[PDB]
Amino acid sequence: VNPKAYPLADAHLTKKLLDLVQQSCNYKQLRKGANEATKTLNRGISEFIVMAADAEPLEIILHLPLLCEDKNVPYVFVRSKQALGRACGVSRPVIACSVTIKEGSQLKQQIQSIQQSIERLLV
Amino acid sequence: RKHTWMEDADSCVAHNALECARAIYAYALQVFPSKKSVWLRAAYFEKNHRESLEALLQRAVAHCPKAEVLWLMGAKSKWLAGDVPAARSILALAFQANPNSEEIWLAAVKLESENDEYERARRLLAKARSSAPTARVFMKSVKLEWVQDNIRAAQDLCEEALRHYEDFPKLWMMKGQIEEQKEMMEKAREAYNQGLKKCPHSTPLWLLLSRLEEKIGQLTRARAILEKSRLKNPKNPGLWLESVRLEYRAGLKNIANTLMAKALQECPNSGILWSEAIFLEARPQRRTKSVDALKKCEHDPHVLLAVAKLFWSQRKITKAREWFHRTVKIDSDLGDAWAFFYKFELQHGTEEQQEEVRKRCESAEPRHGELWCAVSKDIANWQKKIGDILRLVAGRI
Amino acid sequence: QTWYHEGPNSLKVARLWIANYSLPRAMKRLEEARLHKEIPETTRTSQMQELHKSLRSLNNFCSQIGDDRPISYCHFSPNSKMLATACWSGLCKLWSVPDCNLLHTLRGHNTNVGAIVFHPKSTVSLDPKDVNLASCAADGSVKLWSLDSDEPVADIEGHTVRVARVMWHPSGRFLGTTCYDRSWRLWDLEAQEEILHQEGHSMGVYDIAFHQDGSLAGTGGLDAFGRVWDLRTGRCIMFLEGHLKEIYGINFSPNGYHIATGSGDNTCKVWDLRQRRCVYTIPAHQNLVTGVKFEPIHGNFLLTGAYDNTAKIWTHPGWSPLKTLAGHEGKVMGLDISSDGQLIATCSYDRTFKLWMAE
Amino acid sequence: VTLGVYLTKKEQKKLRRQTRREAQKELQEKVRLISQGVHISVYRVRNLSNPAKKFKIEANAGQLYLTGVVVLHKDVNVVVVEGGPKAQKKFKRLMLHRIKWDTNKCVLVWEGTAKDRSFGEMKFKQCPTENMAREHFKKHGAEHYWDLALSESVLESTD
Repeated sequence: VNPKAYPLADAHLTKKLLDLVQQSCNYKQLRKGANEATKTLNRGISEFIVMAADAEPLEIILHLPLLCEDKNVPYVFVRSKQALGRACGVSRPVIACSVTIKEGSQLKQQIQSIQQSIERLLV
Repeated sequence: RKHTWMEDADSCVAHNALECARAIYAYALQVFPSKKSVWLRAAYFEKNHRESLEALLQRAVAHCPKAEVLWLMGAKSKWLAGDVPAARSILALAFQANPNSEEIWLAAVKLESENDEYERARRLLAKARSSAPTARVFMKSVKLEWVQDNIRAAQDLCEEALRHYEDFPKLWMMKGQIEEQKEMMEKAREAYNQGLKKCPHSTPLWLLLSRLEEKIGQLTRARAILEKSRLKNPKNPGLWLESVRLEYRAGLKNIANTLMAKALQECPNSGILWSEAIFLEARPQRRTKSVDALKKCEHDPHVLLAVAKLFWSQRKITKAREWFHRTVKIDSDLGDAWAFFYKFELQHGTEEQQEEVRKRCESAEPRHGELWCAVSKDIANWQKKIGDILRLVAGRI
Repeated sequence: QTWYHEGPNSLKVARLWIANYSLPRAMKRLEEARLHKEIPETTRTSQMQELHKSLRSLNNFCSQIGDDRPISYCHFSPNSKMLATACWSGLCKLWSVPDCNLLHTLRGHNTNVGAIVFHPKSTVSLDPKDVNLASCAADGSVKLWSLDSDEPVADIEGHTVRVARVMWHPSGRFLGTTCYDRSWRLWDLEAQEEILHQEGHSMGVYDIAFHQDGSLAGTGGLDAFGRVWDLRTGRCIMFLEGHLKEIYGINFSPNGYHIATGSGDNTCKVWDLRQRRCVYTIPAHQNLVTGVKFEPIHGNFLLTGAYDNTAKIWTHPGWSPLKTLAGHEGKVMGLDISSDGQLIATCSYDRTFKLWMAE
Repeated sequence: VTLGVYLTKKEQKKLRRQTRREAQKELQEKVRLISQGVHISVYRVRNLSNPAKKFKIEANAGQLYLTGVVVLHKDVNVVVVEGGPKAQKKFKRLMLHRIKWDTNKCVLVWEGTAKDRSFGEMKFKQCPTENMAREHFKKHGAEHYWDLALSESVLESTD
């Protein structure tokens, strides 16, 4: 993968992140695309932002950790963009996405667990 | 039945007239003697709707003993309309009815300090501190001792207030402010550290300690004091705003932006943190930051004042005047918003807008401001009016 | 299945020099332990109570923000001179302790910097024009740097993996570095070449720390097994096991028995060397313990950090929560006590590094 | 290791059409013819003498298939639970928000990860002295958490 994509999750961590992204997009609480993810991170409404290491170029996803330095949000990089695209439900591969917080959503505990598990990978 | 009659009198005073409400209040006062609540309601109805208020105050003093609030309202109505040495004699007669020096002694000291012969006010403050020392009574005595000159008697009174009221951080903050105006500066820092270790959670005392540690150089100790103040609450918005201001005062603008981002991530529902994040951001990037602060923390006076300052900085007075009017209508008790509105009226506009801003500032007294408390706590402008303090706050911007 | 490999003669000469420099150091440490054991229990208990009372009143000091990048490691200079910090950017500034003033920021890196640990005799018996500190980045680089040059030195290109941490030997001629290639390198300062590449773990080593005498050297990484190798002929017999997570911090006590290891399973392992067992499994914090620092030559405490906003200063021995050194806003990455024992610096992920000091 | 394979609604709809078509064809043809790390938490409560709260804590420990112990002493109640991450999160959410204690307050002393479980089942131990509770915790190899809880209680009572 790309060395500039940091931090990188494991296999089960990427599976849990894809399941959380599918549960957020199925409940109309996720934003696909890097532009919508960075806009939700700059707006202060994005709970978590996930990236992908299989992006061409890999520097275009480099705004996703830097926005994590601008809003104090946990960031993570997936292994492939095609699995994140299917996880988002979009046939096109997704190199970036965002799980945003809602007004008392049922998946808030899973989003908090994903944010607690993704913050320990960057060490 | 008396509560229903008082509610019907309040509804009649709010509805159509004031004669029937005064008649119902007189009937409720002449039917049976009540507590101080009915007397305070009758005094408020007499003040909101000269001689009748003085007669009601005399009837409350003659029929309802041990009523300090009604006696203080009657003394204020006698000093405003009737006479100041008559209100002084009324307060001296009320001192023989209530021997407690909680609120009558402070009101008598304020009435003696509003006029001349302040040595009698200092003697009354010393007698109130030696008879029944309290927190606010010792704070007012230390303020009256330090407004004239920084004598050693003021330091002894501050030491006695710190020994008798160590749980109250106001006496420690007053002792630190008195020692900061002396020749040395280590005693003020020691008193501020003792007040921070004895409260243990004192936000303005730790803010004054951080200001003293930053103004005397070696501001890493000031940043450590700000971090200890933010962790001692824990996660205080005022300590985080003070740490962001201390980081923005130096050459580390990116560290101040990171501290503001951490304060927004730890407390998004803060007006002062949103104003600091809107002021520390870029000028073409503030149009989205102000919208995010309005969407996150709506109906806030600090966010509205920051939006008014951003509209005035963008050479748009027609939007800045409406933003200042909305900030004055949302919360008229703010000092920084009123000072910014007065500065915007004095910078761009006719004299009618400045006169309206001065009337709005003189109607409701501003408090708890960032720039208002810097001039309202100093000894040079402690016994000044609201208009001179507003002019000094507007001229220092 | 302990595999053996033939090494060069320079590695054997450096091992013999390390043994000849560590054996009188171990003899002096045993003599100091015997002199401390001859002291009565009342004076030692009074000194321990005074140390606990000094550590309980630990206030924050020397808090200065480095840059916009979060701080990853911090190492205190000898004789209470300064403190070298290493953030996530390419700059490695050195705050003048206790004033925490930025002066002579060492730049030259591109990726996220790892552990910038100075020499144990840099400010004492070494010149500032020569190499005084050694830093590493997220790529393969172990770069030396001075204190008054603002430029790196000739690095060693023998590492091609993510060098997480690096620690210089107390003798000064050697320096260990934990890489991500399932091995740990031991570079030399006199020969200016990599003398040994110890590969005994299943995963890449994270933190490496040598003993106070220079004979033993602790290891640890993502293989969930702690290793304690010898500088004479290898043959690590003190294998630490029990942690189910990745060991992110190792600290060697000045006493020859106790050794504190920090793992990611929210616990700390204080193991003995004369018995080769786990003496204490201390639940320090709830987050992953990354930073861990032993006491100075007095040997009374241990400061273990975590991925939370706090850091636990515990007694040694006893494993009691003596001090909760909170105050940070992010993950506390990197902490080290000074040579005097009156102050202990600690960095965090909030782009600032503070210190706990006596009031 | 395995990754979830999700599709869009349209793709699924196509599958439905095919599925129904296949079903119709078939129909028409039928008519025509805790290991690898366990989360271990330890909480400290001021008073656990209530029978209803203790019964609710025992029911939450038994229904979540989590083992451990609940030791009681003089104003020091150490409740140690051990199991999966979701069971420990549900037990912490029940003991922190659902279990209403109130001077009696319950706080989580520690929450870490161990290799395997120490206790077999949740047994409500009782000891008036701290030495008996320390010996009962050291018999199962959990004396460090009890010592940390006692030190935290002593630091809360002193400060």
